[PDB]
Formats: sequence, structure tokens, C-alpha cells
Amino acid sequence: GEEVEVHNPADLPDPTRIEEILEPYVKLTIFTPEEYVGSLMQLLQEKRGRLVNMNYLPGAQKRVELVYEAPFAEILYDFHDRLKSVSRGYASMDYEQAGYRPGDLVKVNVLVHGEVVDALTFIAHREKAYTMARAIVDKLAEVIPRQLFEVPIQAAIGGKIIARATVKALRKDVLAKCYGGDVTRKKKLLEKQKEGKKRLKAIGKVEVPQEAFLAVLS
Amino acid sequence: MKVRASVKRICDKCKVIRRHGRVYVICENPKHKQRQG
Amino acid sequence: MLMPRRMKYRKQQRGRLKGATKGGDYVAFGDYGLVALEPAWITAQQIEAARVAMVRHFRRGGKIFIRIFPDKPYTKKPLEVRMGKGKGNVEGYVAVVKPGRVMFEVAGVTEEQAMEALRIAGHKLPIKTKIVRRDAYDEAQ
Amino acid sequence: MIQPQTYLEVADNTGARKIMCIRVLKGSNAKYATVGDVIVASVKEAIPRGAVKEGDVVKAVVVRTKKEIKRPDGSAIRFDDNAAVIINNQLEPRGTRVFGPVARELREKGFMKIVSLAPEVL
RNA sequence: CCUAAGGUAGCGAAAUUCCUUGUCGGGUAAGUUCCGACCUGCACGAAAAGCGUAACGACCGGAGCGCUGUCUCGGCGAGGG
RNA sequence: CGAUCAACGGAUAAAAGUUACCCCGGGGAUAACAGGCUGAUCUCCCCCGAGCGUCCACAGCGGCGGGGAGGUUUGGCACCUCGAUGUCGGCUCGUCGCAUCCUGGGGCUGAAGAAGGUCCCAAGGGUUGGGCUGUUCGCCCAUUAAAGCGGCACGCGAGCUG
RNA sequence: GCCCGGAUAGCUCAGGGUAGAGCAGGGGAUUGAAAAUCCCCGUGUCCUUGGUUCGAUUCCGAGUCCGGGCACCA
RNA sequence: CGCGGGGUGGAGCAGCCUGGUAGCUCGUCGGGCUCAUAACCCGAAGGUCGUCGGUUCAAAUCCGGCCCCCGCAACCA
Ligand SMILES: [Mg+2]
Ligand SMILES: [Mg+2]
Ligand SMILES: [Mg+2]
Ligand SMILES: [Mg+2]
Ligand SMILES: [Mg+2]
Ligand SMILES: [Mg+2]
Ligand SMILES: [Mg+2]
Ligand SMILES: [Mg+2]
Ligand SMILES: [Mg+2]
Ligand SMILES: [Mg+2]
Ligand SMILES: [Mg+2]
Ligand SMILES: [Mg+2]
Ligand SMILES: [Mg+2]
Ligand SMILES: [Mg+2]
Ligand SMILES: [Mg+2]
Ligand SMILES: [Mg+2]
Ligand SMILES: [Mg+2]
Ligand SMILES: [Mg+2]
Ligand SMILES: [Mg+2]
Ligand SMILES: [Mg+2]
Ligand SMILES: [Mg+2]
Ligand SMILES: [Mg+2]
Ligand SMILES: [Mg+2]
Ligand SMILES: [Mg+2]
Ligand SMILES: [Mg+2]
Ligand SMILES: [Mg+2]
Ligand SMILES: [Mg+2]
Ligand SMILES: [Mg+2]
Ligand SMILES: [Mg+2]
Ligand SMILES: [Mg+2]
Ligand SMILES: [Mg+2]
Ligand SMILES: [Mg+2]
Ligand SMILES: [Mg+2]
Ligand SMILES: [Mg+2]
Ligand SMILES: [Mg+2]
Ligand SMILES: [Mg+2]
Ligand SMILES: [Mg+2]
Ligand SMILES: [Mg+2]
Ligand SMILES: [Mg+2]
Ligand SMILES: [Mg+2]
Ligand SMILES: [Mg+2]
Ligand SMILES: [Mg+2]
Ligand SMILES: [Mg+2]
Ligand SMILES: [Mg+2]
Ligand SMILES: [Mg+2]
Ligand SMILES: [Mg+2]
Ligand SMILES: [Mg+2]
Ligand SMILES: [Mg+2]
Ligand SMILES: [Mg+2]
Ligand SMILES: [Mg+2]
Ligand SMILES: [Mg+2]
Ligand SMILES: [Mg+2]
Ligand SMILES: [Mg+2]
Ligand SMILES: [Mg+2]
Ligand SMILES: [Mg+2]
Ligand SMILES: [Mg+2]
Ligand SMILES: [Mg+2]
Ligand SMILES: [Mg+2]
Ligand SMILES: [Mg+2]
Ligand SMILES: [Mg+2]
Ligand SMILES: [Mg+2]
Ligand SMILES: [Mg+2]
Ligand SMILES: [Mg+2]
Ligand SMILES: [Mg+2]
Ligand SMILES: [Mg+2]
Ligand SMILES: [Mg+2]
Ligand SMILES: [Mg+2]
Ligand SMILES: [Mg+2]
Ligand SMILES: [Mg+2]
Ligand SMILES: [Mg+2]
Ligand SMILES: [Mg+2]
Ligand SMILES: [Mg+2]
Ligand SMILES: [Mg+2]
Ligand SMILES: [Mg+2]
Ligand SMILES: [Mg+2]
Ligand SMILES: [Mg+2]
Ligand SMILES: [Mg+2]
Ligand SMILES: [Mg+2]
Ligand SMILES: [Mg+2]
Ligand SMILES: [Mg+2]
Ligand SMILES: [Mg+2]
Ligand SMILES: [Mg+2]
Ligand SMILES: [Mg+2]
Ligand SMILES: [Mg+2]
Ligand SMILES: [Mg+2]
Ligand SMILES: [Mg+2]
Ligand SMILES: [Mg+2]
Ligand SMILES: [Mg+2]
Ligand SMILES: [Mg+2]
Ligand SMILES: [Mg+2]
Ligand SMILES: [Mg+2]
Ligand SMILES: [Mg+2]
Ligand SMILES: [Mg+2]
Ligand SMILES: [Mg+2]
Ligand SMILES: [Mg+2]
Ligand SMILES: [Mg+2]
Ligand SMILES: [Mg+2]
Ligand SMILES: [Mg+2]
Ligand SMILES: [Zn+2]
Repeated sequence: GEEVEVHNPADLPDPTRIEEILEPYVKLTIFTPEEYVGSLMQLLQEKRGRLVNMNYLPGAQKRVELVYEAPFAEILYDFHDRLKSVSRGYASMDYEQAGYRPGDLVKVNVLVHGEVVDALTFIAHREKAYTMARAIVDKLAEVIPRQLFEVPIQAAIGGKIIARATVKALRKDVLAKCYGGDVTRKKKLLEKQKEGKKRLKAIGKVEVPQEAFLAVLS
Repeated sequence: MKVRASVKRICDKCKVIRRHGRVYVICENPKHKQRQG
Repeated sequence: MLMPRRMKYRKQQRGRLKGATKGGDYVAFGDYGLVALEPAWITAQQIEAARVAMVRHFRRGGKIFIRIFPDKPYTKKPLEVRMGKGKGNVEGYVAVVKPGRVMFEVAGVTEEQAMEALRIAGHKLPIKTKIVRRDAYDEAQ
Repeated sequence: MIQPQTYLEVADNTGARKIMCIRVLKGSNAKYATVGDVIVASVKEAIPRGAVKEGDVVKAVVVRTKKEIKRPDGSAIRFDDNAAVIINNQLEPRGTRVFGPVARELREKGFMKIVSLAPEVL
């Protein structure tokens, strides 16, 4: 049967036995003046709204009304602002719920240092999710606590990573008193360090700070 | 302005001139304006 | 990138870089060629970068003749190491090119395609070069 | 004449009892803070269940100082303590009562809310 | 598989831990030091004693209070030069 | 005829270590500091235009390869100094370069504005206070127009610290 | 970035004449019904995109990525 | 990097001073015992010896290249 992937994209049913993930869609009507229409349609395209209908209320001459079925999530921040800006303010909007619908959606998992961070599991449309993952991976890179070992940051569409970033690798300048000249003495200290980073990489459980979550989730 | 060692036409509306020793490109597209340097 | 499949000797002395090229001075297989104007050890990585550049330019069509082969091993001491303790390790292979040598030839390709692929390819090599077109003089050779 | 390290009495009901100045918010390298200047400060002592607690980093306006301030009429005024009221980014008190006299300079420097809450403006 | 036998108790990033500012927790507005913990002990370990221990120490760390020209930051004054 | 007298022209028939408790004669014939020469390495700048950038090689980027500059890194070499050229870091006092951190002037922008990005000019002045650690660095706290980077024997011990 | 390779089913994987197996499942056999065991069965757009071939997972490109080398990395 | 050792059925080890021969224990598989499982008993398979090259009539063996693993060393500044 059916039920709702609720306030937890992580808490799915097992995408093993699955066949339809449903977005909420919405009946979206746009009262533009003139042929800002051209702008408007490009906007609703990348918002993945199907164009169902358009009608001219003639008289002078501008006035066009556009009807769209668009994923409910694809408004919600961003849209209203961009409706207003590409139309110098003259575009209006109204909508009502108009049900649910199948969507080609992917589960994108985010693992830091090999461990899946559930708190950052989301869900997107395969046309966009890379660009979504290409983004979080890099913002997470800039706010994760730099460790004693280099920390990988990754995003996977089920068992296949698609976007990769790496945190350093805080290290000790082990060669600081090395004005001998003999390269063997630099190698000795360099080997030991390389071996240790392996060891700290393998057993190194990094935790994401609650200050990083807020930084990625603004 | 694009200040480079190798200044060249970028589009066919680009035009190549010599100016104060350095080679210049001027064009109706300001992105293509280059002087050598 | 090219290296010999086997060698009698692993290391060999640097030699001099004198004279015009001994042979390979006439277009022999294609319609256009790139010829060297100065001597150099052209490395394999360079040859590979020139090949690929012209390939990319012939994404559909074309034959590329690479007429120089990097058979001379290139030696380098390990870094931060004093002089002595034997000759460096092989870290690569080079091809000895003297001026007049035909290094690459293209065929099956319009004149514009040929002189553009060879122009990029020149930009990948450490030497000045000249683009040439098969002559009656090549045929006579 | 407050500078980092200096302890101020907090003259409000926010719960702080002592704060230590960690920076005077006036220019890029100001040496000192006087009446009506803003400091960043660490809460060093507080009463339980207050609004601010020990360890918090707060903003505050100096409200009295022990070094006398000189006035353009030719007079000067001096207090027995260096004291402050904790404020927010809008320069508004975070408490609802201010205690003790405060200096008249707070009015021009834009702390009217504090000036009225005070029991005396000298 | 090998050994004469394969390090017990206790202790452990230590006057020992290299990698290393290990990790976690405390203390600080902020702590490569310090304290508590963990155990991956490069390379603790039982009279070259192991783990503790009240008292004692011009021994060496870490924190706070008090008080200060140490300092912000320098001024003045005295005497012997 | 007895020699791995193999350190193979073969010192004794017969021989290992250690010195931070060290000593003398010598050497800048020879290392460590700094200088120098060099510039692999390092920093910076270019050439080429493959690939990003919804569209678009060049707003911002720049595969593979190619050319240089600098002389701040680690080095190579062993040229003056071993009848001595005192080390790192700090404090103090600076002064210089500019590959500019801020401030002044511009061009381009994927520059509406404001605010950015990027490159060009520009060295007059300015470029904070703290926690940790000997640290230079760096990380953190609180600010700031900014919290520049380098040279001066990695400026500066007949100036101090230690 | 680089040298070696390595991206094949929901997962872990064997490999120039269109590629399978364990596994997860769904169903079935066994049972009184389960557990365990066993049988049966898929969508592979052989990672993405382009080209090479009469025939490409294979070969040539490019793109993103994974495991080990160097290198940046108080 | 320098020195020394090593890489052989699925695992852990012989064999190589030494050229012609691959062995031990466990594991796996087929059969027995048992009501059944293990233990135990009988029988069998599985190694071209890391990889390329050389020497040889003949290479696990001897010699060299390359790859990887282990131990030791890297000091006076
Ligand atoms: Mg030195
Ligand atoms: Mg160009
Ligand atoms: Mg014009
Ligand atoms: Mg070369
Ligand atoms: Mg050489
Ligand atoms: Mg030499
Ligand atoms: Mg060499
Ligand atoms: Mg060239
Ligand atoms: Mg106090
Ligand atoms: Mg009070
Ligand atoms: Mg507390
Ligand atoms: Mg025993
Ligand atoms: Mg022991
Ligand atoms: Mg024990
Ligand atoms: Mg420990
Ligand atoms: Mg510790
Ligand atoms: Mg130890
Ligand atoms: Mg720490
Ligand atoms: Mg803590
Ligand atoms: Mg605390
Ligand atoms: Mg805390
Ligand atoms: Mg804290
Ligand atoms: Mg800590
Ligand atoms: Mg500690
Ligand atoms: Mg402790
Ligand atoms: Mg002991
Ligand atoms: Mg012992
Ligand atoms: Mg004993
Ligand atoms: Mg004792
Ligand atoms: Mg004890
Ligand atoms: Mg007792
Ligand atoms: Mg005791
Ligand atoms: Mg004592
Ligand atoms: Mg302290
Ligand atoms: Mg004084
Ligand atoms: Mg005096
Ligand atoms: Mg006197
Ligand atoms: Mg002898
Ligand atoms: Mg001799
Ligand atoms: Mg002799
Ligand atoms: Mg002789
Ligand atoms: Mg004799
Ligand atoms: Mg002796
Ligand atoms: Mg000795
Ligand atoms: Mg001693
Ligand atoms: Mg003595
Ligand atoms: Mg003694
Ligand atoms: Mg003596
Ligand atoms: Mg002398
Ligand atoms: Mg000399
Ligand atoms: Mg000599
Ligand atoms: Mg010096
Ligand atoms: Mg000198
Ligand atoms: Mg140079
Ligand atoms: Mg030079
Ligand atoms: Mg340049
Ligand atoms: Mg593109
Ligand atoms: Mg464009
Ligand atoms: Mg120099
Ligand atoms: Mg030098
Ligand atoms: Mg020198
Ligand atoms: Mg000489
Ligand atoms: Mg000397
Ligand atoms: Mg002497
Ligand atoms: Mg003298
Ligand atoms: Mg200091
Ligand atoms: Mg300076
Ligand atoms: Mg300039
Ligand atoms: Mg700049
Ligand atoms: Mg400016
Ligand atoms: Mg704007
Ligand atoms: Mg503006
Ligand atoms: Mg700016
Ligand atoms: Mg600008
Ligand atoms: Mg200036
Ligand atoms: Mg300056
Ligand atoms: Mg300290
Ligand atoms: Mg500013
Ligand atoms: Mg600072
Ligand atoms: Mg120096
Ligand atoms: Mg110095
Ligand atoms: Mg001194
Ligand atoms: Mg000193
Ligand atoms: Mg002197
Ligand atoms: Mg000392
Ligand atoms: Mg002393
Ligand atoms: Mg540091
Ligand atoms: Mg084995
Ligand atoms: Mg034998
Ligand atoms: Mg059996
Ligand atoms: Mg029964
Ligand atoms: Mg071999
Ligand atoms: Mg033979
Ligand atoms: Mg053979
Ligand atoms: Mg045999
Ligand atoms: Mg053989
Ligand atoms: Mg010694
Ligand atoms: Mg030393
Ligand atoms: Zn143009």
C-alpha cells in the first residue's frame, strides 16, 4: 500500500521494495501583466512545473493568466522572491493543494569520514541532486573540525558516491629542527608520521558538531 | 581590461591594434578589451 | 605514453646534441607535418600531450603518425642527496630531436584541421617548430 | 576608565553580579572605556536562575566609573565603583531594573531606556 | 608456526607516548601546558622493584584568592656615580 | 709444501670498544651558522585551451603539456672566515621591497543598487588586545578600515633577555 | 593533480561475439506454524556522456568518482 | 632510502646448504558411526611455487629486473 516518508528522509521504508515516491503538487495560477511571460515560463521550467493552460484576458493587452501544476516543495523559499524580481513586481500568484503525484526522486546520503550522517539525509530530483550534493559536500568541508587525519566528505545516491570533498590533516612540522642536511633524517621522521596518520585515519571517529549542522542547515 | 602576454582576437568583431608598444585588442564587447602586459 | 618494451641497458650517458637531424627530415606518411627547429630531449609526457591534443581535434576522422620514439632513458638523483653514490634512477624516457626532423604527421584531414592540430601540438613541446606540407621534395627522397 | 581585565559591578537585575571586561567597543585599538561606552565582557559571577549565567559573553555600557569624568561646564564627577548594565545589540537593557546612580552622559550617547530606569541621573 | 618461556597483578599519551596539540571530559571569553578519563603501551611492569601512601620539600608542574610600577605607560622625587 | 697475509706490495707470531670528564698539535686542505655560486626544490608570473560555468573556452575558472622570474624554503657545491663571522625565539629600535592586508584611482563582471568577485595603477600612512605553546608558525577568543608578505648576517646579544 | 586499477543487479562481487554468482528481498519447499537450511524469480539503461567496430562492460575520448604511491597538508 | 630476511594448495608452516622429488598440520569435498550434530574413522581434490627475464638438457631451488611484506638503521651539529 501507501504511507508517507515523514519528517525524516532517512526514515524511509526500505527502497528495496519500493515503486512510487510521491511529491505534493499544487495548482499554481500566475497573473502576469505582459510578456514577462517569457521570463515566467523559464522560471517555472526549472521549478519543474507542467504547463497545463494559459488564457489571455484581452482589453489592453498585457494581461495573461498561466496555470501550472508544480511540485509543492519547489516553491517554499525562493519562488515568490523570483516571481517578484523577474517581473518588476507585476506578477501575482495563487494556488491550492491539488493532491499528490509520482516524482523521479533520489535519496542522497551524506557520509563524513565514511560514516553516514543521518541528520543530513535529504531527497531531491535526479536532474538537480548532484548540484545539491556538489553543494553540501563543500559547505560541510568548510566547517567540519579539522582533525589529526584527513577527513573525507561524501554524498551517495544509494551505495554510489557522486560528490567528494576532503578536510585536512592538521600535522606537526616534524622537520622543524632538521638543518643537518642528510635526507635520511628527514625521512625517518616523515615515515613515522605517515604511519601514524594511517592509524589515526583507520580508528578515527569524527563527530560533526552541532555548530556545523546549523552552518549547513541555514 | 584583460592584461596578458598573448593578446588575440576573441570574436571576429574583435580588432587588433598596436598602442604604446604593447599589442591591444578592442571590440564592441568590453570583455574582449585586452592590452599586453 | 611510450617507453621501450625492453632494453639492453637501463642507464645511458647524456651524449651531445649537435648537428641537423640525421634522418626523418621529410614528410613520409601523411599530408602535413610538424618539424623541429631546435634540438631537445622531448619527453614521453610531452609526446603524449601533443598526440592527445591533435586526437581531441580529430574527434571523428584523421590519422596521426608519431615519428619520434622516446628510447633514451632519463636519469635523476633522489632529491636532497649529495653528489656521488652512483648514477641516478631512471625516472622517464626522452626522444632526441635535432632540427629538421619530422616529429608528427597528420593525414585524412582538411588543411585547416591539419595546421591547427599541429599548431596546438607545437605549443606542448619545448622547442620552436614549423608546420610543413608534403612536397615534391619529400617524394624525391 | 575601563580596560580588558577590569571587573565591573552589574547595576541591573539580569542576574550577573560581576563581569570582567574583555574588549572596549570603540574604534580598532581604544585603550579605555568610560561612562557610556560599550564593552564586551565575560560574566564572572551571577545569581542562580538569572537571565545571564557565569561563562556567558555579553555586551554592556559603562554606567559609573571610579575615575572621575570631566564635563564641559568645568566640573567632574566620580563614583565609588565601575559599573555597567548588560544590553543587547539594540543597546537596550536586558534587565528591567537598573540600580544606583548613573552618569548623565548616557543620555546623549543613546541609552535613554537605561537613564529612565535609573533611580538618579548625576 | 615458533620459544627456554612467551609480560601476571597493578599501572598507562606517563620524569616513559614517537605519530601527537591522540580522543573524550573539566577548568578559561579563548588552554600545544594542567587535571580526570580512554587504551592504538613506536618503546610501563613487579627489589636497575610494581601500584599506592599521612607527613615532610628554598625540588618541578597547573589553578584560584589577596596585593601590587610586572604590565597598559609612564611620571615625579631622593641619595651614590 | 704451510697464505680469503682478500685492507689481496702482504705494519706484530699475537688485538675490540667508549668518552657529554676529556686533552694537545693542526685545518676554513674539511662538516655544522651566515654569506657566496647554483636554483633541483620552493614562491610568484606567463604560454597552450582540453573541461567547468543551465546557454557561453577566457565574469570567475584552466586538464595534459610548454616558457620564465625571484632568491624569502629544503638542499647541491665547499670559495673568504676553525691564532673564533656567538645559535632559535622574545623585547627594543627601525628601515627597505612590493608579488597590496586596509585606505586612494581605475578596467571587466555571471556589475540594478549596496555589497562582492577579478585584474590594472598605487609603497603616503596604517596594519589591535588577548588564551595555548620557548616557539617562529598556527589554532582559538574579542574586535577592526585592515588585522599584508618578504629583505636588511632567516636586521638588530661590544643593545637587553636567556 | 600523479603512477598503478577500479566503477557490472537493492548490496558485496567473478568476467571483443550482449554478463553471471553469492546476498537483500518476493514467492515457494520443509513444519502444526516458525527459526535454520534449500528451491524459484526480476529493472541490470555492464557509472555518465561521445566515438570506434558487422559485433563493445572490453578499445579510443571526455566527465564524475573508489582503493593504494608521491605531493601539497601548526 | 641503507642493511638483513621473506613471498609455495583455502589458512599456518617444510622443501631451496643442496637443480631432476613439492611435504606436514588444519580446512574443504565424497563415504561411514550416531536418532541427529560434533569428535572420531576411511577415501579424494586442490600448488606449476609473487611476477617478468636470464643460466641450464632440466629451475620452487641458481642469477638479475620489477612488485609486495617483515625486521633493523638513519647519527655530530
Ligand atoms: Mg641551516
Ligand atoms: Mg590565448
Ligand atoms: Mg570597434
Ligand atoms: Mg627535461
Ligand atoms: Mg639526465
Ligand atoms: Mg653526482
Ligand atoms: Mg642521474
Ligand atoms: Mg613550443
Ligand atoms: Mg578583579
Ligand atoms: Mg549596583
Ligand atoms: Mg561553570
Ligand atoms: Mg606457560
Ligand atoms: Mg612489556
Ligand atoms: Mg593487566
Ligand atoms: Mg595511553
Ligand atoms: Mg593529552
Ligand atoms: Mg615508553
Ligand atoms: Mg588539544
Ligand atoms: Mg576540554
Ligand atoms: Mg567552562
Ligand atoms: Mg568548555
Ligand atoms: Mg570551550
Ligand atoms: Mg583538549
Ligand atoms: Mg593533558
Ligand atoms: Mg592526566
Ligand atoms: Mg621502568
Ligand atoms: Mg624493562
Ligand atoms: Mg629485576
Ligand atoms: Mg625506586
Ligand atoms: Mg606511583
Ligand atoms: Mg593507606
Ligand atoms: Mg603523595
Ligand atoms: Mg625536596
Ligand atoms: Mg593562566
Ligand atoms: Mg616603572
Ligand atoms: Mg628616576
Ligand atoms: Mg640624585
Ligand atoms: Mg693484513
Ligand atoms: Mg693494504
Ligand atoms: Mg695494497
Ligand atoms: Mg699492482
Ligand atoms: Mg709479517
Ligand atoms: Mg682507547
Ligand atoms: Mg662515537
Ligand atoms: Mg650526564
Ligand atoms: Mg671533571
Ligand atoms: Mg660523569
Ligand atoms: Mg689529558
Ligand atoms: Mg688558519
Ligand atoms: Mg674552504
Ligand atoms: Mg683535502
Ligand atoms: Mg649569522
Ligand atoms: Mg662572510
Ligand atoms: Mg629561477
Ligand atoms: Mg637564476
Ligand atoms: Mg611572467
Ligand atoms: Mg559547459
Ligand atoms: Mg561567456
Ligand atoms: Mg638567498
Ligand atoms: Mg641556501
Ligand atoms: Mg654554505
Ligand atoms: Mg676545487
Ligand atoms: Mg670557524
Ligand atoms: Mg685551531
Ligand atoms: Mg683575528
Ligand atoms: Mg611571543
Ligand atoms: Mg620589516
Ligand atoms: Mg604594483
Ligand atoms: Mg591581489
Ligand atoms: Mg584600493
Ligand atoms: Mg544585485
Ligand atoms: Mg557599486
Ligand atoms: Mg574588497
Ligand atoms: Mg573593481
Ligand atoms: Mg604604503
Ligand atoms: Mg607597509
Ligand atoms: Mg604560558
Ligand atoms: Mg573595508
Ligand atoms: Mg593577534
Ligand atoms: Mg635565510
Ligand atoms: Mg639573525
Ligand atoms: Mg649577551
Ligand atoms: Mg638573541
Ligand atoms: Mg659586534
Ligand atoms: Mg636557557
Ligand atoms: Mg638563569
Ligand atoms: Mg602550531
Ligand atoms: Mg600461504
Ligand atoms: Mg636437494
Ligand atoms: Mg565430512
Ligand atoms: Mg524426530
Ligand atoms: Mg624474483
Ligand atoms: Mg640450455
Ligand atoms: Mg627457465
Ligand atoms: Mg622442479
Ligand atoms: Mg623461468
Ligand atoms: Mg657523539
Ligand atoms: Mg646532530
Ligand atoms: Zn570580440
